[PDB]
This record gives sequence, C-alpha cells and structure tokens, in this order.
Amino acid sequence: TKGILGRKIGMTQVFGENGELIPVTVVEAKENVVLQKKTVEVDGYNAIQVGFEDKKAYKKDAKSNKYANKPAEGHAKKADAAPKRFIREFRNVDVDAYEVGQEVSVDTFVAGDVIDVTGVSKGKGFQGAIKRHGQSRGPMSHGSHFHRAPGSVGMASDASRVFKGQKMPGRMGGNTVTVQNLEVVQVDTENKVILVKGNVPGPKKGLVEIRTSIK
Amino acid sequence: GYRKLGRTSDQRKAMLRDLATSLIISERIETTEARAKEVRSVVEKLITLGKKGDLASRRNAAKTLRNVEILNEDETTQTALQKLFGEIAERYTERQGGYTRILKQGPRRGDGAESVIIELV
Amino acid sequence: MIQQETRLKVADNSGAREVLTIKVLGGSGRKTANIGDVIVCTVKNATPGGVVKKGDVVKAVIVRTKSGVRRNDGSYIKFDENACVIIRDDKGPRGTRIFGPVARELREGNFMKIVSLAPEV
Amino acid sequence: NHKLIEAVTKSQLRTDLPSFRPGDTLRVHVRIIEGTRERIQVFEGVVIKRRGGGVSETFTVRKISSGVGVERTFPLHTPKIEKIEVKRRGKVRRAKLYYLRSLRGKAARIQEI
Amino acid sequence: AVPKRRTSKTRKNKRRTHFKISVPGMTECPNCGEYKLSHRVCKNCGSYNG
RNA sequence: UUGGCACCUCGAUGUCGGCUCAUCGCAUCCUGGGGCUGUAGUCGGUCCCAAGGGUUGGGCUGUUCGCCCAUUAAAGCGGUACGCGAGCUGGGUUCAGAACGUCGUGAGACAGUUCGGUCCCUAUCCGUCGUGGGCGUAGGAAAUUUGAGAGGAGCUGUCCUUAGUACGAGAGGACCGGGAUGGACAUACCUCUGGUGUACCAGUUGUCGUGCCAACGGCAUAGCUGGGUAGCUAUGUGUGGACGGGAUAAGUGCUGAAAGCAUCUAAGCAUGAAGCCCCCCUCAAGAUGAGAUUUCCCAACUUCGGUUAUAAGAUCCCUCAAAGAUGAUGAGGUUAAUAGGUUCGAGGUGGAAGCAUGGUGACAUGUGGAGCUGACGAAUACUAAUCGAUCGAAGACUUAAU
Ligand SMILES: CC(=O)NC[C@H]1CN(c2ccc(-c3ccc(CNCc4c[nH]nn4)cc3)c(F)c2)C(=O)O1
Repeated sequence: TKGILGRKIGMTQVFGENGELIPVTVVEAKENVVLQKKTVEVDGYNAIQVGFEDKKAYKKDAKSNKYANKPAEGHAKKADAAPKRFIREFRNVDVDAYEVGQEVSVDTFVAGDVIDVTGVSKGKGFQGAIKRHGQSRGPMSHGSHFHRAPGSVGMASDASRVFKGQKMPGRMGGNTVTVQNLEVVQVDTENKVILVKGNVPGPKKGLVEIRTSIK
Repeated sequence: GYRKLGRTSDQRKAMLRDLATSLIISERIETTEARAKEVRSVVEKLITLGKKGDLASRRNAAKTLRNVEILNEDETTQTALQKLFGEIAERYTERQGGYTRILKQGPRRGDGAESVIIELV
Repeated sequence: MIQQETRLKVADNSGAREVLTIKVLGGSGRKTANIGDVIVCTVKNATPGGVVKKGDVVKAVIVRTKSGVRRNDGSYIKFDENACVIIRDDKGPRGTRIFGPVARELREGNFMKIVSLAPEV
Repeated sequence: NHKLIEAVTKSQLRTDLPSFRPGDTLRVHVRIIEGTRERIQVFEGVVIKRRGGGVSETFTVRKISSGVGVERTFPLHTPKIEKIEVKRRGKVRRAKLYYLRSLRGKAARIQEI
Repeated sequence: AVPKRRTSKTRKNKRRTHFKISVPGMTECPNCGEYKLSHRVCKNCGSYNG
C-alpha cells in the first residue's frame, strides 16, 4: 500500500498499443516528504504525515497564508524539511519509512494499475430539487401551474409532521467523494506527473489523493 | 462579457461609448465604482490604437468614439478622434500599459453609491 | 429503432417498405436500440411483389441509424437515413437481396448471412 | 495549452501526414482487423469539417455509396490510418461544410481551383 | 398565511439582536489631521497621496 | 368491502380519477435457503423460513375496475382523512342556459342521457432542507486526527464452457463449480460525439446619419442567416453493487439419557439463508462523558488575595475566484504576479483596409492562410492592492504519587 498527493491539471488522451482511445487525467506529484510518523504507543494508531507543496519562510507581516506562521515553521524543522501546505495522513501504508523527512517520488507507482482518487469539491451551489436530487417535472402545457417545484412533503394529519431526510432545495456540491478501481497509464520522470485512466473529481488546481485500491 | 451593470446588451454598448468619449474631452470624470472598472478597459484599448497610427487604426477607432467637437484644441472644431492620435498619443509614447487611475470618494446622498474619479495618468 | 414510435424503412427485398416500431427487446424498461439490435415492428406500407402484407407483426434487425456508432479505436460512422431488415427466428432474412450499405459491425457470429448479401460493407 | 500537457502529448503526435484544407477530395487508407486476417480498405470522399486541438484533432469525410450518404470521423494521429493522399482540391468560402448534407446530385459538387 | 398568535416583547426583542450596524472603520490622515475612511481621500483639505 | 349505531365537527373538517413525492405492514409476485411428492431428467404442484433490493411501455373508457396488444427474472395484495388541491389539474358528479325519452291538468321531476360553464391567500409558531454569530470544553493559539453514534449502498438477465456427460425406449436434457458481455439504477467528469454560448468572427435586406464617393455606425426578436472559445450540461466518456468473516431462522445432524431398547435435547458438540452484526463509501468531540498527537508564546505594575497592555495568533479595510443569495470558505496586499493594461501563444472565424492589375459592368486575382478575436496558458510593476486601526495570555482548590 502506498499513497501520494497532487494537483489536477487537465484531461488528455493517449493511444493504446494496438491503437485506441484512453481518456487520461494529468496529475503532478512533486515535493512529497514525510513530516511525522505515528505509532501504537502514542495516539494508539500507526500512520504517516505527508506534505505536498512547500511555502515561503517566516515573515514579519504574513497576512496572506503564503508564509508559514511560527507554529507551522517550527513543525517542519523537526523533520529537517520546508513548511509544506496540504498535510494529509495515510493509514494503509506500511510504517517502514523514516520519521525524519524523506522525499517521495512518482516512480513508486510503477506497475500499480489499481488505485483510487479522493476529491475535495465539486462547486455547484445549485439548490433546485430537479438539479440536486434528479426529480421529475410537471406538465408544461395543459394549464398546469407546477413545473419545477417539489411535490408533496408528507401525508395529511396522520403523522402531522415532515420526516427527517426529505429531498428539499439546498446547497449542493463540494463534498468528499472517492472513485475506486482506476488504473495508471504511465509514470513520467523529469515532470513528476502520473497518468490515470478515466477522470478524477474536483476542478483544476485541486488537491487529489491517490492510494492503493482496498478491493 | 465581464459584468452586466444592470442594463441590456444594446444599452450597455451605448453607455460604455458615452463614457469613453467623455474621458477624452475632459480627461477626468466622476462616476460609479462598478462602471469605472469597465470603462477602464475601453479607454486603455483606444489609446493602443492611437500609438499605431495606421489608417486601419483610425477606422478601428471610429467604431467606438462618438462625434463631438472638442474645443480643447480651442480652434477648428477638433473631433474626439483628432484629439486621439495626437496630443494624447504623444503623452504615452513610452508608457507601456496602465493609462488610467481611479480614486475613491465615498457613498453619495440618496443612493449610497460609491462615487469615484477616473482620470488619465 | 431508437424509440417506440419510430418509422423505419425496410432495405431487404421484400414487400415491406415502411414499418412502425412496437418494442425494443432486451431487458425490462429498455428505452433505445442502436445498430445490431432486434425489434418488433408492424408493416405500414407494403409492396404487392412481396409476401409480407400491410398489418403484419414481424421481427427485424437494425442496420442503419442516423445517430451512429462509436468504435474501440475512436472512430465514428453515421448514415443519412434509417433502415432495417426483416429476419426469421434463427436470424435468417426474408428476402434474397440487401439494398444500400451496411454498418461494418454485424458479423458478431450471428448475422453472417446479412453481411454477405450486403452490396457494400 | 498547459506546459505539462504537451510534455506527455509529444510522444503520441505524428508528422508524416500531409496538410490539407477543408473542401477537397481525400483518399484514406484504413486498416481493418475485421476477421481472422488483417487487410487495408480505402475510403474516398470530401472533407467537410476539421476541428482543432492537439493530439485530439479529428476530421470528417463524407461520400455517397448508393443513393445514401456515409460519414466517417477519424482522429488525426491515430495509428489505424496507414496513408493519406490528396486526389483533388476544391474552392470553398467557409470552414464547416454543413450544407452538403441536404444537397445531392448536381448540387453536391464543388468547383476546383 | 396569517399569524396564529400575537408576538411577545421577549420574542420581538430576541429577533432584533443582530439588527445592528457596525463602526464605519475609519482612520486618521496625517495630512489633514481629521478622521477619514480607509482607501479614500480626506474629505476635508487634502488628498489621497498614496 | 356493502351495512348497523348517530359519539366529535353545520359563527365550513373542499368529494372521484390522474400528476409530483413518498413511507409502513407480511397474509411473498421475482430473487436466496428447505420438507413432502402419484419428484426419472427438463419443467412443476403443495407447505415451512425470509421484507435487503427490484416489481415495464401502449389501445378503449373522466373513470376506479376490466378487456386487449407487445415485452419481462417478476408485472404482489393492503394501511397512511379510500396518503398527498395554503404542491398542480378539473374530464366525472351536485349551480344559474338549452334539448331528447319519460312522468304530471299545470308550474315542474328524474330508477335517465346530451352540449357549455370564475379553483383566492406576501408563512407567526412547531416540522424539514441548507448556512452563519455568541458562549462553553480551568492559559491563550495554529495544524493533524481517533470514532460513541448517524446516514448511504444492497437488483438481475442472456450466451460460453464442464457436457450432448449423469437420467431416460427414444425424444429431450442437468445439479454443483469456472468465464464473457448486457438491462435498469446510482455518482464523478467535459479529452472525445452533440447542445447552449446576448461585449468572438463572417455573409445579407429596408431606412436614417457621419458633407459626398469608398469605408463604418443606429434601429427593425440578438433584424435575419452560417459557424463557434471558456463555463454550465446528456443522450457522451469512466467507475460502482467486489471478495470474505461472526452469530442465527426454517431444515439436516453426531453423542446421550429420563424410559435396560429407541430418540437432534434435557447436559454437551457441530453444520446451515439475497436477512442480522461487521468488512466498502460519506458526516461525526455541543459525545456538557465536550477525547488524543505535534509545534509556537511567557511580563510590568501593584498589598486585591488582583489588574493593564502586549506577545503567538486572528480580524477591520483593499485587489480577486477554484467559492458564493448574504455571509462563510480559498488565492493575494509593495521582501507583491491578486486582478486590469501591455507583450507573445492556444483555440475560433476563413482571405481585412489601402493600392495594383484584368473586364463597358455587377465582380474576380495578387502583395497575404491576411486581418480580427470575451471567459484559456505564459512573461512583464507600467495602473490599483497606500498610511493606519481593533481584538487577543500570564494558568482555581482538595487528595494520592515523586
Ligand atoms: C363545502 C364545505 O366547506 N364543507 C365543510 C364540511 C363538509 N364537508 C364535506 C365534504 C364533502 C362531502 C361529500 C363527499 C363525497 C360525496 C359523494 N358525491 C357523490 C354523490 C353521492 N350522492 N350524490 N352525489 C358527497 C359529499 C361531504 F358530505 C361533506 C367537509 O369536509 O367539511
């Protein structure tokens, strides 16, 4: 089991050996080090921390998150590394990795071919019941005065209330989803990019998490 | 486009052209904050056509500028197009972009709208 | 063909000229059917030179669709009209001639007689 | 055109194909593996559209088999295509020749340069 | 839909808890000496001079 | 279900079908596990466990019901004011008009038909779907995170192969195991195939204006017509229900007595379901039982035994979008590439203007795949993100262990 982080770049396509189309997502993964290691003695569970993208050093103003503050600056010096945003933990991986900082490259995912990707957001904000839960509309001719509204929300005077878990308008998108059983096309050196079959969640420039498939 | 400014398609092009021809005759006007960010791009693209000087540039600038008689020359009814390509284009012959400066005044009475002042640098 | 009330033209050498779809076989709630699918249809206009008469419930395979079909290598093929061929229970056509071209993928081990009778594949 | 996009795309792009402009007769030699053996089949028609891109660039060819029209779209840099030649050129005044679909006979012909 | 019941002084005064306004957020200009808004000109004698 | 009774409502509790959205029961229609058989096999007929998921489009009728057509693994029966009109419709019945049959001396009535015919309401409280502030968690902060709990998911077909084998006079044709590819449904996404694309490009009609010709602009749905970038999208492109443990129901058992034999049960020991608890996915310490890890900070005054400001940090204001009703969340504020402009590209349109040449002309050909170009990728401080202000600690008492 292994895992890294990266930023979604875009969608492309490659040609197979005999010749076909494979939709491809471009994901760059660079500057991944181990910031901390956790054991069963303290906090009672094994894991490793990873940092993705290094940021600037300590500054006097530091009013735009581009510079690491004092609690984070002193956090990345114990691992002999640089302050890196986007810290995440990987529990499935084995603990055979030095607690001191050591870089993780994309070349470890060679011949993997079975992974899963975690998305961070969708970004819709749409409220309508037709668009959010995929409901049917009403007639548009015939004198109808019911086009895109939700129908009844319960029975009459038997329960005399609305049950929990109804399908009503509200903010949609921007939740954690995970696509399983993808494949790795090719790992490219000197660019630190990974080619994955299909498509990953999230918009461009968004953080993704690639782990070894659990099934 | 960029922002609708609370008008329709044909009304928006008639208003953006009215402010651009006003910033050439007076070089300083008072307006709203949201409309000042839009006319900022309309005038800065007309100064670029004035630095070229070709006949194809004089005709590409006649599609925006209105026909008004600036007396800034003070003689001979100079047009809004003749002030451009002339003294305006000579002032910014070395400057590369950024020929506009906007200053903020405050919320006005009866509207609560941000009054601003936009002028040629 | 694609839906329940689609009008299809019969391409093989039989009395049927235009047919009206009635059902799409394969699973329940099945909505559409592309090239290579068997359907149940009825004869609307018939030719006296043929054996099938007006108002006959028959089966037929789809051979041409205006929508098209996508292949594994990433290429698409699309036709100008819609067409079908009346077949038997064991995939045998009712007619000894096939008119017009035929989609390149019907030799799935079951329609060998149709592709051979086709003039151009 | 992100810089990391062409870095991986540069391995798939081909160059031996000759440049053609929409509205000319094109003779395409396509390899088909249909059946136990493989062989080459020729496709001859007129180029009606060509949308841009990088590796994902396609073109459309339309011909007439017998009274009915046939249209086929191929990716430009596919390995399935073996060779492409330009038999005849034509004079048009637009990039998308969508009006050819409705016409037939003496109206579906294009003048030559 | 009409109100089924009257409104209390307690319920009316709880709803207007957040019905307030804040300080305009002003600073002092070291050219005119008077208070002024941020990122704006001194409304009295002076200018921006950023 | 058709009734019986007349207990609540006549200073109003809106009736039939259909549409949208569901939820519950088991007396089970399909799938899963079994006993018996007048069960050879393939298909069945009965009864016993089992409610996890699934349970289709049309013609006729206002119709419920019912008949019929073509499919399906199957086209289940009921409760919820015969669910649902401050969510929709108004074809039926019970308004004023008119006509037929019939009845009455008549004005008029139906154990009956026919054609028309006003459906109002800005959500106070509980309820539900989203999203912020305040205080708390015995110091004040920045990141990572355990999971007591809670929700989501749960379906199935056709061929191939064991095998033309077991079984059977022949026809006909498997259980049990192993592959391939679909149907419906659910989710992410825009590289392809399409749609849209009102500050992109190009053709063209009538009229007015820039003094005129050339070249442009206003108005007529965006005047009309042919294309189309980013974004948002399905009908398009990927993925998912995988594979296993533990305890059980209906069943089958082993050993074994009460009852010298016998016997699944009383002691004891196994096996055994699409169901139960987990494994897979998401939320989750306001879990007041308020958890854990890592790093950053640490004085001056007081006789109050307690205060004030500052620190770490976080905000006011300002430029923005990967976010968004507002707010919140993210990328940045001159130790600066955050957004405009400028300078080069990608994609889109398809040959600008001027001049030259060839025709009496409308036009055509050259310099030239020219010119133009919103939302996409880079480089560049040229214009704005000035100067300032507010908030925020100095760690309670008792008992054990040192
Ligand atoms: C108008 C109003 O506001 N009423 C307030 C009260 C009264 N009411 C109410 C409502 C509906 C009815 C009612 C329901 C069905 C039928 C059957 N029809 C067919 C038929 C048979 N024979 N002949 N025709 C008749 C009447 C009622 F009997 C009572 C309610 O719900 O509250």
